[PDB]
Amino acid sequence: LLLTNISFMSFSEFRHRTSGTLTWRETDFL
Amino acid sequence: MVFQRLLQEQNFTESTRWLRYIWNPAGYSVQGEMQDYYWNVRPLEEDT
Repeated sequence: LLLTNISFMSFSEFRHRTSGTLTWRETDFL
Repeated sequence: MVFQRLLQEQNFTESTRWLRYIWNPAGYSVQGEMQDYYWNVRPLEEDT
């Protein structure tokens, strides 16, 4: 998974992807 | 009133936006996540 793959999915998709490992601030930054 | 006036002047893409400000059947995206309601007015959600 790279930044090219991150910009395709929505923010809720991304937050469901990294819900446990990150804490939504670094998720928003990425 | 704004939506009704935009319908009478036929600015359709803005009239549907001003209707989205009160009713959206597709839910509402708040901070990236969806909501559990469809009416943007709380005295319309709970009948006051």
